[PDB]
Amino acid sequence: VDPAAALKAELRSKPGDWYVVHSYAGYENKVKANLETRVQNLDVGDYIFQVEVPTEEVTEIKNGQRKQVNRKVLPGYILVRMDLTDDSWAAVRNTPGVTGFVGATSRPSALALDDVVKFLLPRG
Amino acid sequence: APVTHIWYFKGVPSRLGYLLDLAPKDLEKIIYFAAYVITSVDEEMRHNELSTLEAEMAVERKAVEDQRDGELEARAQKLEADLAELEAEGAKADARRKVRDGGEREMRQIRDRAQRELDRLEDIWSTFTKLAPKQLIVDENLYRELVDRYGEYFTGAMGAESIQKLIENFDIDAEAESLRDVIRNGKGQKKLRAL
Amino acid sequence: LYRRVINRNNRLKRLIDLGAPEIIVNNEKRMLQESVDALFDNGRRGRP
Amino acid sequence: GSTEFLPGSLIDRAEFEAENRRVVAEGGEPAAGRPVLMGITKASLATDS
Amino acid sequence: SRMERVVRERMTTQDVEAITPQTLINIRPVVAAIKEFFGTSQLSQFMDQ
RNA sequence: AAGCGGAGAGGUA
DNA sequence: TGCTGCTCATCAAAGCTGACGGCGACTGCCG
DNA sequence: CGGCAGTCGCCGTGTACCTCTCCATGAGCAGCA
Repeated sequence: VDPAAALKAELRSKPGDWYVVHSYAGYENKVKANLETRVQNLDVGDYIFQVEVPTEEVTEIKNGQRKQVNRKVLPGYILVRMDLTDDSWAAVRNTPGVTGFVGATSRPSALALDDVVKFLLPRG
Repeated sequence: APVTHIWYFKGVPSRLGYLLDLAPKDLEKIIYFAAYVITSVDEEMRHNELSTLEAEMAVERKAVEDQRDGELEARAQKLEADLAELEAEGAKADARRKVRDGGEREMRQIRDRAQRELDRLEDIWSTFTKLAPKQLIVDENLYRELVDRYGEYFTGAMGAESIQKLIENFDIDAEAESLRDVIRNGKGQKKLRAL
Repeated sequence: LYRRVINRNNRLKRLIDLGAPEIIVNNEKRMLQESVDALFDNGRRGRP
Repeated sequence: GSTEFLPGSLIDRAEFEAENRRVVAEGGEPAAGRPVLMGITKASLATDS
Repeated sequence: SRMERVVRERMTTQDVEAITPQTLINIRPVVAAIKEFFGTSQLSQFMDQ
């Protein structure tokens, strides 16, 4: 059984759609923690379900020595599984660090399941 | 990725607009990734494919009517369920007759999606029969429908990579001769704009 | 103004060598285009 | 006409007469021109350098 | 007013029962504003002597 | 044998 | 476990408001 | 279809010289004591 297929199925079970958010470099972890805190405080958990930042352990070379340093897959981009509601939009947008929702034209678009899968398997 | 020189795009007049004959607003939309633009469409393959495509669309609409009739009969049974005690029992007539307006909404419900699909297919076919170079297609959904159903027979993109193709596929001689013809025998704002 | 261009270009190349989805890559290309337009003539459109 | 000039423009009268005198040979179709009065800010930016 | 946004956005990120006034007050914007006004301004001028 | 660019304010003919 | 030296990043935006004449694209707008 | 008048944006607005001041920060992440 292919692990990617199982992950795709378990994500298809999860409700909502995945969306991408642009942020500043060096802010991903703090943005994630603040997002979780603001979600739990505002009781908006009925809209925001998951917040994740894909990261890979890359062999950084310090003076010839290979050490696994965690580097973000998408610099300044985070992924959230949610439903597009006005309250959720405002809550996620007004969080410190969020600049905007990347999407075609003006209305933000939803990622395909394969694209989300390709950025979640353990590879680092 | 190719980019564009600011001097020849944000100028008064926009000297890149005069070359491709496009309004500066359209260039503003295309260049900064806010609208799609088709660059070329081969007309012969479109020409000798009309019958097959329209027949397939007719089959798709028959597929819609297939669900339509069953939905109609199911709605009829659902309304009969409420009608079972409407004018023969002691239930208050207020709700038992406002469920008739609810059933009006119900009968409109199936025809809603029916007309939605009818309009979808009609507009898709009309747009595929009206396509011409340098036409802006916002609201991706339309573009996805076009690139899935009629995936071939045309090419379109977004950004400076498409402006490059538009500039490449430009015939100076034909446009110059046409403009000289217009300024020769013409009258109105057309002559001024061509000059 | 050179530094921002040569940083955004490198970020776009790195993001385009990972097989990233279309939306992110075209957003990056738009940002690069804005950076170059600000290099050649600053403030001609938008905010300086 | 057959003078390869663009109507609605401004050209120096010396070149105008030279072009007309050249075109009235090996054929003929003189161009039609009228005098114009220009400011000192438009004539300064319409030089040949 | 610039410190107010910081103090208002700092209280929705930490845990209650540990918040103290000595923890939500950041002095730096105020001293920055004072130092930017008294020096490098258009109305605090070098004296004539 | 080794540097000297921006912004603001006041004055002189 | 807490002061303090070393490092790095351009997407920011709530504030701003006392110029005035010439010239052309143009754009919604009316008939 | 056919014009059309108000609007919005960009261009320009004297010469030479003297004196004084100031020029990014906030968070993060090691490196100790």
